[PDB]
Amino acid sequence: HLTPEEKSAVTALWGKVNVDEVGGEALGRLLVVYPWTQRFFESFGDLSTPDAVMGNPKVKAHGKKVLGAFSDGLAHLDNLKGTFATLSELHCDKLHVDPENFRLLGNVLVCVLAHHFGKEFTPPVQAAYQKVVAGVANALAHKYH
Amino acid sequence: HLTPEEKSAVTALWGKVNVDEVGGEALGRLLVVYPWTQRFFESFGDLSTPDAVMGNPKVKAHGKKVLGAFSDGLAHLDNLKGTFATLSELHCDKLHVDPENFRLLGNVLVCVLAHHFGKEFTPPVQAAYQKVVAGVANALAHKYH
Amino acid sequence: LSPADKTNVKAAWGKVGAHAGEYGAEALERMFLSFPTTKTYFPHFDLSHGSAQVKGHGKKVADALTNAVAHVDDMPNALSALSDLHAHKLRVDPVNFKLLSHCLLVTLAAHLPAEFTPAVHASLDKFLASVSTVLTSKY
Amino acid sequence: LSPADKTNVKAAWGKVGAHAGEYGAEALERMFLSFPTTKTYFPHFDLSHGSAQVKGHGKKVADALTNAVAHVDDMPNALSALSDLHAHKLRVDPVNFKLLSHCLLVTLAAHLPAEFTPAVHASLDKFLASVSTVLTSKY
Ligand code: HEM
Ligand code: HEM
Ligand code: HEM
Ligand code: HEM
Repeated sequence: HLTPEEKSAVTALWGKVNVDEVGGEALGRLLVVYPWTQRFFESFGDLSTPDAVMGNPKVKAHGKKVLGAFSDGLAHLDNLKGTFATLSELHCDKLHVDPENFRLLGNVLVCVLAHHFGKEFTPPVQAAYQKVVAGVANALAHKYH
Repeated sequence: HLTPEEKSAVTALWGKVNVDEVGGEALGRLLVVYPWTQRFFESFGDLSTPDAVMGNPKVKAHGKKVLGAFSDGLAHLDNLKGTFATLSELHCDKLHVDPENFRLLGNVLVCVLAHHFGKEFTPPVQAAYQKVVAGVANALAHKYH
Repeated sequence: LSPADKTNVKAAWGKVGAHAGEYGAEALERMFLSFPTTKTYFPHFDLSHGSAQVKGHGKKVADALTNAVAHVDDMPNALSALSDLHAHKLRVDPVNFKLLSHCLLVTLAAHLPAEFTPAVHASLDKFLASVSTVLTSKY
Repeated sequence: LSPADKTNVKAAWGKVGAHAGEYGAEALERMFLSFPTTKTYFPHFDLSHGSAQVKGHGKKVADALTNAVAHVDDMPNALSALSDLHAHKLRVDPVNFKLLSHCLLVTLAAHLPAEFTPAVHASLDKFLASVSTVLTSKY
């Protein structure tokens, strides 16, 4: 449900996103701010301190994978439901992740983008990205529907 | 999805349900338990006390309409998305009702059915009706998707 | 939580009586049947119908709720160990507390038809909501 | 909350400084753009960009948040009048409070990049959620 202007703004801002650290930051901040989500990552090592979470190589690598999935969803904005079918089955039929955590992660990603880009992250850019992350969460929660 | 046994149980419990009092009780109980939902029914008159809510003819008739919509959805369990398209447009574009209130009302209806049917409202029957009301809420919130 | 709400909850839970453990077991069974994703928090449990482990856990939950009714004005202090357990050791998603509250309300409605007036329904709903916030307050 | 949370929130809001009204107006504009269903609560408002009405409302919200920061240990008493207005007269759906809290956090992240560490982020999330619970405790 993105206008061409919204799609262009989203693409332009995503072009400057560091794909090596943004996903790790988003996932680590999710773990710190919503600590019940740490239940799903018990094999990631020590997550007791925010510094330990943000310094965790496994958290960084998984954030890289999640950011790659987000970029894949951004490349196909008109087929999010079909892009995230396998990931939806993995998250729902195997991990039992509540779909509200998808929205939580999307909002954490929006906060990380704001923290990185500052005044470049204008309210219209944020609105376009909110549409994007809401669509991604809805597509990822399709098995629950 | 509902198995044939769950569908049979749901239909059997539905025939017993009164079509003139259950929906009004569910709408009234929603208005009492979640009083921010009264913001959508300002033209319904006095709603200050629970007795005033449950004695409201407008609340009774509107609950009758909602129960009829639920019955229509039950007769078309495999086409919930197409059954509630016009109602979804009415609730989202015209009234801006948050989709959380749909699940709230479905849960209040489940509580009303339990209160009316007692020991006959077994946990399997409740699970089938939870699937039914979740499907109805998802169909009514589809226009936000 | 208003004093009328406290009176309503106290009357309803007193009328529940000695069936508290049975009601807790039924609420847990309803939660497991309606929302099977909540079953993952009990991996070592035998979660079949009539299970002794489910019966004992339902008794424990019912005694906790009876204590909370006895301590409405002191819920954070009365439920401190339970809140620590649920928030730190178990890391229960806060949505499952809503699910269990709904199943408890359904059990109460099904077993106490006369007591489940709309006012009692609202009072019990907000009592269970407050119990859930206390149990999730250590996040 | 926590003493460390209180210190983090106090530091972040103090370094917000005299721009708090601008921050609140920007957060309200972000909420109106991202979640247009929130605009139904302001039907007699001019909700265009650069609107003086939104500027004044953002200033009011920012002053309320500054008062809440100053009275972190007595927030329910400091925010009693506001909680009555939000729940009885306005009847704001409690999801909108989460929406406004998210937009406030986004404004803070965009304007204080150096201070938006994960720990400060968690502290601010806890603070804003506590303000939202205080404002939604009078239904
Ligand atoms: C909201 C958007 C999300 C996206 C796009 C996403 C994406 C991904 C990706 C790409 C993988 C890699 C799977 C593989 O390598 O085979 C994965 C796995 C995983 N995700 Fe997510 N994720 C999201 C949200 C979440 C949330 C919120 C949680 C937990 C609270 C979560 C928990 C997990 C876990 C535990 C795995 C490991 C499972 C496995 O690899 O077998 N995910 N996700
Ligand atoms: C969850 C299942 C629901 C169903 C099946 C349902 C069904 C209906 C029906 C059949 C109508 C009548 C429309 C007409 O006469 O043209 C209606 C109207 C309305 N509904 Fe719902 N409803 C649901 C939930 C809700 C909730 C939770 C709210 C508010 C919190 C709400 C607010 C309204 C309002 C304000 C109207 C008046 C609009 C009109 O009469 O045209 N509905 N709904
Ligand atoms: C009103 C809500 C709740 C109450 C009063 C409650 C109460 C209790 C009590 C009394 C115990 C045992 C404590 C002990 O043995 O020392 C317990 C343990 C436990 N609770 Fe809850 N609880 C509630 C909600 C939940 C929910 C919603 C879940 C999960 C969806 C949950 C999962 C557990 C688990 C996994 C245990 C550990 C039991 C075991 O491993 O043997 N609780 N709870
Ligand atoms: C942290 C959250 C919030 C704070 C601190 C806050 C604060 C305030 C303040 C200080 C006022 C002015 C009261 C007065 O002038 O006497 C107000 C009014 C109002 N608020 Fe909020 N508010 C919050 C959340 C919300 C949300 C989420 C909504 C709607 C989505 C909302 C809708 C309104 C409305 C409609 C008014 C009336 C304004 C007018 O009539 O001029 N508030 N709020």
